Amino acid sequence: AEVAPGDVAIDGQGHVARPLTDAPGDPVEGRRLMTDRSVGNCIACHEVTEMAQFPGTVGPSLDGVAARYPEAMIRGILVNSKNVFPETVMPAYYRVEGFNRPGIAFTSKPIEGEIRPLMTAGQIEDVVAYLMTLT
Amino acid sequence: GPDDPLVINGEIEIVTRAPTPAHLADRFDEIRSGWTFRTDDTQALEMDDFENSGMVFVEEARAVWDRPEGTEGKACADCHGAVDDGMYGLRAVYPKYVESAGKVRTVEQMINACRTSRMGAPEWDYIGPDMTAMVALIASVSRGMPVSVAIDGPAQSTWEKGREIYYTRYGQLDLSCASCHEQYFDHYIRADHLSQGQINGFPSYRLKNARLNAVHDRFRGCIRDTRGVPFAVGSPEFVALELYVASRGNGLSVEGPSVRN
Ligand code: HEC
Ligand code: HEC
Ligand code: HEC
Repeated sequence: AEVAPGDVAIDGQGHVARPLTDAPGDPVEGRRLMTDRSVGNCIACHEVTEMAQFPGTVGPSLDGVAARYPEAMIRGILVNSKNVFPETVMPAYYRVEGFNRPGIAFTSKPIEGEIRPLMTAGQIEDVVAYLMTLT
Repeated sequence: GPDDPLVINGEIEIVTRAPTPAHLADRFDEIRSGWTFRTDDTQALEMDDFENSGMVFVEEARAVWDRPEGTEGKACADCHGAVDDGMYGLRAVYPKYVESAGKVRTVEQMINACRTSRMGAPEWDYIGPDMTAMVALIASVSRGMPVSVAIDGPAQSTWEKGREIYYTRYGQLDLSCASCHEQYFDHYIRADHLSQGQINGFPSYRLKNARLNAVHDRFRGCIRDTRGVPFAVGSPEFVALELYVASRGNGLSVEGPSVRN
């Protein structure tokens, strides 16, 4: 199954303990999604020494993030980083409402109809699986 | 690097670092040109007009200035004189409140109102090559002059509107101009070195697209790249943001046309 964005259970710390999909997290595919501007765009802000070209320095290096943070905290950061870091510049990847002039990707066009999350449940679990190896 | 002097053609001293304007002193120690955030190779392209590709377009606009256009049979020069004199200082003080309009005007809106109402000529596309090259000419004859846009009086409510927009998060990525340019200036987004997002160097010649880029063009692309809907070029929103962003660099020299990534 999949847990829809509006149906996610988030605790008081912004932690999400249950996965968004029960399909297994592919650590190999999560690595890929992080370099794509069209998906995660994680590199634009974050260093991952493991990936091995021009990572950003807005966000902290993600080396060893699995060693400092619970999986539930890592997923939570990806569902809605603002729950975990208030007023953070990190986009909210599993939010579908509460935006201001959202557009369809980088097309400058207004979204008409429902908002799809920046990443799917499967894409988030792929990326979570991959971050969990950074110990 | 960031602290090396910018002198253009051996003659024009550019103030690239200045005391933060009082309205902004909260946030920065110091305001800086986007030039101070560029590589040495890119920085060098602005040090000589012969090495500055934007100046090719400024040279072509010099001809346009003197060429009669529209049904009235008149050229810019027929009312404004030599461009070096008639446009001197003007890039430094716009956007500004204009009496005949009872509104803050940009340089483009002034250029278009001359074309349509004084020249009998067709409007230029706000961010098209014709407008951007003329605006670059205008800027270039006031290089080394301090940007000094009024933020008070009949300009104030427009300035406040632009201020609101600067700190408003847009798009599905949910970012304001300050998100990146105030909080994270001097950091990297990928290979790009975050500047303070100043407009004193505009129109910019960008190595990315090998052309001149209008202020509202940049602004459009900035909101777009939050995964957002940009305001229209020439809109009251972008006019207001331009006055406000301009005010963020009061004291920096005029640099247009500048060379950037
Ligand atoms: C050729 C396309 C041009 C360009 C690039 C500009 N002008 Fe004119 N100009 C004229 C008058 C009477 C004004 C004042 C208008 C008002 O108060 O509304 C202007 C104004 C401008 C500006 C702003 C100047 C300033 O000092 O603030 C600019 C940037 C500008 N113009 C550029 C008169 C004329 C003409 C009389 C027949 C002609 C032709 C032009 N201008 C042509 C041009
Ligand atoms: C707009 C910038 C931005 C982007 C894009 C971005 N991040 Fe972040 N991220 C941050 C910042 C800044 C922090 C630190 C929290 C803070 O102070 O805001 C952070 C924190 C984190 C953390 C917690 C790490 C720590 O040590 O604090 C993780 C894990 C993380 N990000 C992963 C990701 C992933 C995965 C993506 C892609 C889906 C991503 N980031 C995209 C800016 C960004
Ligand atoms: C996603 C992060 C981000 C946001 C949000 C953002 N920018 Fe930028 N901006 C950049 C990057 C990266 C550059 C290129 C490097 C630099 O800053 O010179 C840039 C460059 C600029 C420049 C060019 C500066 C120069 O010297 O030529 C201007 C002007 C600018 N931005 C204005 C704005 C405005 C106005 C907004 C709000 C609509 C905004 N920015 C929002 C990332 C951002």
